[PDB]
Amino acid sequence: LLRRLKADVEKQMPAKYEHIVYCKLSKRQRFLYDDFMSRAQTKATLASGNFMSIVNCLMQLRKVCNHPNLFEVRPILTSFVLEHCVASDYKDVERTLL
Amino acid sequence: LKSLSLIAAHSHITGLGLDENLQPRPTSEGMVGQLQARRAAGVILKMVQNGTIAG
Amino acid sequence: KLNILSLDKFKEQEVWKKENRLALQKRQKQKFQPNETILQFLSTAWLMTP
Amino acid sequence: TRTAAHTHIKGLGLDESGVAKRVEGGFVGQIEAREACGVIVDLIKAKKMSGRAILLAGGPSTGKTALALAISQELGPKVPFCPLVGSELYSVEVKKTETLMENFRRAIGLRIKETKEVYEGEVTELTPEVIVGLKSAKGTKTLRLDPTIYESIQREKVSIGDVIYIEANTGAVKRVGRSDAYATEFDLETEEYVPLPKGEVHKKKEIVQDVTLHDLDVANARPQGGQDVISMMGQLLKPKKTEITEKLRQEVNKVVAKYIDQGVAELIPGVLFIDEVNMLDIEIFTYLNKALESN
Amino acid sequence: EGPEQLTSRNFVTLY
Amino acid sequence: KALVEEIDKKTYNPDIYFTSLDPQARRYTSK
Amino acid sequence: RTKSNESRQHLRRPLKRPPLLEQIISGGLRPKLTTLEKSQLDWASYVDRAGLNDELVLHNKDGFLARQEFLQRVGSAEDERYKELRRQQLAQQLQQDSEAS
Amino acid sequence: ARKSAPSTGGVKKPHRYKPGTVALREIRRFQKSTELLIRKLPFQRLVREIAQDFKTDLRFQSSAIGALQESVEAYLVSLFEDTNLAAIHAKRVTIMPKEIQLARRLRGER
Amino acid sequence: RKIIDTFAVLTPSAVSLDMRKLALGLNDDSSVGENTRLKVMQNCFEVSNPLHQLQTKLTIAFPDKSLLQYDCGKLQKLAILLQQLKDNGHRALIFTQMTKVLDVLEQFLNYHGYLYMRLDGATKIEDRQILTERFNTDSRITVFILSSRSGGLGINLTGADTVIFYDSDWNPAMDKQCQDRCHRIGQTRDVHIYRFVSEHTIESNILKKANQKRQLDNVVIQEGDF
Amino acid sequence: IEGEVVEIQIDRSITGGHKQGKLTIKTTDMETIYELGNKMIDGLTKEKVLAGDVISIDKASGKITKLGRSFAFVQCPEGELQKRKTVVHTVSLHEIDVINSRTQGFLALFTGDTGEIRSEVR
Amino acid sequence: LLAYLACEKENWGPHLIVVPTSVLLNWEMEFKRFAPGFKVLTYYGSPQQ
Ligand SMILES: Nc1ncnc2c1ncn2[C@@H]1O[C@H](COP(=O)(O)OP(=O)(O)O)[C@@H](O)[C@H]1O
Ligand SMILES: [Mg+2]
Repeated sequence: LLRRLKADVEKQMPAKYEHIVYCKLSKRQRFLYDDFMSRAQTKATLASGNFMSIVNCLMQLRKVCNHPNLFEVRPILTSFVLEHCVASDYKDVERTLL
Repeated sequence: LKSLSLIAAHSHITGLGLDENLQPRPTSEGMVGQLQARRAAGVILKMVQNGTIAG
Repeated sequence: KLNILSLDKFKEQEVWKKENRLALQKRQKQKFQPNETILQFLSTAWLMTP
Repeated sequence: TRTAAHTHIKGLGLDESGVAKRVEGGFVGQIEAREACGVIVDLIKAKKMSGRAILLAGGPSTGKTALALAISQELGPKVPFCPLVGSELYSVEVKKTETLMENFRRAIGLRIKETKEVYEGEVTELTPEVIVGLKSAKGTKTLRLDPTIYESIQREKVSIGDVIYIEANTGAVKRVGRSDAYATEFDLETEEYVPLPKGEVHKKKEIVQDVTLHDLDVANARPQGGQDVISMMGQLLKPKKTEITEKLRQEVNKVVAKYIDQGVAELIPGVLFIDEVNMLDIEIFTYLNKALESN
Repeated sequence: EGPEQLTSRNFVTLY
Repeated sequence: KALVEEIDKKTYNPDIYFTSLDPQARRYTSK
Repeated sequence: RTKSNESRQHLRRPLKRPPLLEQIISGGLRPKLTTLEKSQLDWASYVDRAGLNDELVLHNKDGFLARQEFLQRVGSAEDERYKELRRQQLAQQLQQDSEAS
Repeated sequence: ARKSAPSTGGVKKPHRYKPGTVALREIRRFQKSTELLIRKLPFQRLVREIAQDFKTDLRFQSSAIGALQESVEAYLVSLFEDTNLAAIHAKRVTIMPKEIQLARRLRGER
Repeated sequence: RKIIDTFAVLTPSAVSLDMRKLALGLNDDSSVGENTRLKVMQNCFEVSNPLHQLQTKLTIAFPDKSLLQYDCGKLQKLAILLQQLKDNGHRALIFTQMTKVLDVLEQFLNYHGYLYMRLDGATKIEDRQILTERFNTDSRITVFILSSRSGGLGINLTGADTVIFYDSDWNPAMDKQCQDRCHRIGQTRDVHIYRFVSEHTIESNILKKANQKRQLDNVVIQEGDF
Repeated sequence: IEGEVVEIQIDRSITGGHKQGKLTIKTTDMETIYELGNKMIDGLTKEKVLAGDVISIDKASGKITKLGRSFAFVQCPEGELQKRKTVVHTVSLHEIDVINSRTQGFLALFTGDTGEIRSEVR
Repeated sequence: LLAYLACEKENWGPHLIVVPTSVLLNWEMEFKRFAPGFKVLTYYGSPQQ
């Protein structure tokens, strides 16, 4: 083996400064995180048929990093588009009557 | 700015004329009489100023 | 020598990319031409006192 | 953090075995009332019977409205709910019984799904009949469209090089702005340039939105969402609320029955709550007998 | 310096 | 008719639409 | 002093006295430090200490999973409709195989 | 040259080859081929996607799918020869459905 | 105008087409006259209707833009830190272990108008090195998002000043190697390391478990100038 | 944007297809030259501005507001041209309630000919 | 080391380097900047090139 580390040469090098960023959750984030966890944390490995868990933390990771802007985004809301119409089968009778 | 004004039956009164410790002075800002009623009115004013109590 | 020439050509290609991106940012897409060969009005507001 | 006589009631606090404890869910006492209320909770959760009537009676300061709020909260938001006071029935635009029926039809919910088709992209050309040309981040398509939304686009002061958003199902037209590709044309332009959208001009999505029967009835009778001149010009002519014919309700019932039979929707029964019913008129009271004994 | 009634040139374009 | 029609920037013949639907070989309507 | 004990747990529904988690972590120490419960019990403690609990159960009644399962229901329904169309079409093929041959 | 490259690019040059000679060389190279040609995994995908209609849980074996691939691959080639001979019998060096239907009605489809 | 833009939010829950046009009695099968129907809107289209904006704001509900920023506390913290670094004057690197978040960062930085940079396996080989060198020179570009798979391997980056860890799954040495891409021989300034780990979630337990193999390599690695 | 306007140029075509405008805007500490397009051009023309009358303009609103003549009477305005502020607005719950009720419901703030607002709006 | 083998000894030989895909060009330009005498060959475009 040929082992050499950074401390072997100490001429001049950048100083590394370790820092930790603590970011709180969001209310919608909290809601969906709990919604996923409370089902996957004690029903997956104890009940139901979702035995496998190698990726059961993968959706938790997706939840944490994504912040449900990828699982489901808010759409452009629009009303129902029902098209049958009441007068679909009523023009014939009135036309015959007239 | 101020609006057009004419002397009315209640134009002489400007504020409850109370104290910081919710104490009624005999005369304060066009106001006199009914000490404990004014104390209750100031209590209600503190209620609305709080904003966390409704109905 | 050939490798030094190749290094020079690589560097000049990189500076060509730089000049092309700066020229693209500075070129704009102006297609207004609000002059025409027709009567046109002008108004000037300023100060003149000599 | 506003608090008003409630919001300390977080539910009936009933056990899964149907035995209520002493202090739980912000509730104390009234064990028999809570047990009966939970029984009614499971009754409505069964979603098999209809037109059932329960009255709870007791002196003041006995949490009757608190109990109603408790059962409403325990049911959850999936089930429709609409609190009511007896005096709200009396109106001047429509007869009282019709308002009662209107609130009846707002107390049952319908969960429906449909596919939303949209077309978004850059404005390229406007050829009159009307054909339009759309440019996306990578795609590009030409669309022929009804002259109504063409006139709407004209009213929407859409310029060249702009980016627009179209809902195909409803003909909804909205301009996002203008592409940043042609952005710094003016030093102080008022229009807010926006980036080009990413993806195909044609897009399909799915929704799971929910509606009540009263909403369907009023939508069928009264269209109040138009965009072209004819639409809102017509809909502003009769602002007053009118009566609703029963045949309209039968037609709506037929269409929702067809929808659920096909298998893209399901029916959700709900709860109607009237507080202080003592003041209701005799006519409404005898109308309730006919209204309840229905399907 | 604000003299005269705000002289405003009325120009024509182009020749 | 259904809203929003897709045009491929070709053909663009609003009045003409057919292939032959003849089963007649010859030209019955014209020469 | 030696023991194995597999470490220990806490469980929800605090009908019991204060959790007494100090002795619990003293004994087990969680060599069971695996995420599958380390991310459960801590989150339960945090939600209990925050009190933001009722809104969870008022939101999960119709949440992501319920809507997803409903979409699965409608997918099953339309797949059954496609099955119905397939059987009708194949039955028509069998009928035409003898009504015109 | 798209970007940094071995000096100057574009060495591909316009070198289009007219058909016929290319067609002849590719058929000559294809004739000597003796192994499987179509992808086997899509084949097993489709054959399993068209087996559950009779019944599910049928299961399969590598020998099976291999034998079906051999049967389908070694049968349509003779059909191709017959279609080509029927095609060049007439003044149509290209293939059209006429001669393939001819081959079907001379090889005894029923 | 401003209040009606900022307040008209509600939309109908249901609407039936073919009744909006039928209300005024004009359809493809109607009792109105031939030219009367067209003259109706020919006289009415020229109207300077001042309610079209109200109708549009009563028809389509755009779900805002800042809500995407609000939903992600990591996004808010990253925006604050990026603004602070811009005020100081610096360059930043962001490392992500998932490809499904790079688009979110791209659109967020486009919304903030920051000069971002991306590196992923979807890109080719030739472009990667030249774009990396172009990032190394100049100072206009201040944001670089890099995937974990293509970012762990050694690359020359000395112009960078800060590395931000969006997440860390299992890094016995992966994290140290990734943070060393900015920390090169030619870096005259120091090295800044920031870890974006939220609390009360899986990430805390994952980081706690990952802090187990560090002492292992500490015990193993003891060679050098003995 | 507020400052002492110095020069105004408008280039509009008669029986043409386009217009143009150039402005010189100067404060006590700096000056910059800008060119207008369409909206601010008509806003400037409709609200008569000369070399002596001073102005405020918003980018998103596009509205042109008079800020009083410096001459032809106040000293030259100071500070940077750009000014970012916040403006507050108070709206009583009933007015949001009515504004979303109907496409013509805004007029009910003045005429008041509304009522029986559907419970599905509250 | 390669320069030492080239100069101190008479053997050069065809050597092999196996590096991640994103380091091929880095190695190439390192060879160009230092010890450019060696004749370097790359490997892109497996089907034809
Ligand atoms: N078990 C209980 N827990 C909490 N609050 C209660 C309980 N019982 C009654 N109350 C309170 O008593 C009040 C009376 O409720 P309500 O039914 O609205 O009036 P009344 O009982 O006079 O009809 C409510 O505001 C409620 O907060
Ligand atoms: Mg009560």
